[PDB]
Amino acid sequence: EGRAVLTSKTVKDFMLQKLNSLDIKGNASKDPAYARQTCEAILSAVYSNNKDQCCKLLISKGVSITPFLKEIGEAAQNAGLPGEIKNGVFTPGGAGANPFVVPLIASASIKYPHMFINHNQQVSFKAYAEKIVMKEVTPLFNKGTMPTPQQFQLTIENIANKYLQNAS
Repeated sequence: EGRAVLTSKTVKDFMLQKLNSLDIKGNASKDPAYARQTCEAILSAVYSNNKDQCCKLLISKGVSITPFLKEIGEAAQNAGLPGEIKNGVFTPGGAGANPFVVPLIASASIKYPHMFINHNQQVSFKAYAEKIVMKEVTPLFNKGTMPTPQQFQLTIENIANKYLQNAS
């Protein structure tokens, strides 16, 4: 939106405008690498968010997310983003912190010092930021055989949620 208050989703709003004006697909249209590197890394973001979200509470139980990472690596293998594997475990190739949210959040970290001041706010900012791109990134998952962010996130979350509970 546009206003001298931008409250109720401020960055989220500017992040939303960026999200739309970032034209994740538009870049995928001009950049056949962008379309492919940010098509697997988006779901690799959920993959990592899964290892971030699941491991977050898991580091509290003293569990082992590696076996869970093995599961998101499945989705990360079946989704089309492979490239790493170890003791009976696999890791997705382009697995980072969301190539769409990185600069999206980088701009908002540069733009919104106030909202990004807290060490956990810019980290949480990218969490709902990888959720909006799913409205812009989903179309890159239309060409080929890629899973949707929500279909893949749930299947991933399903392993985060599986390791999430575990007696607790």
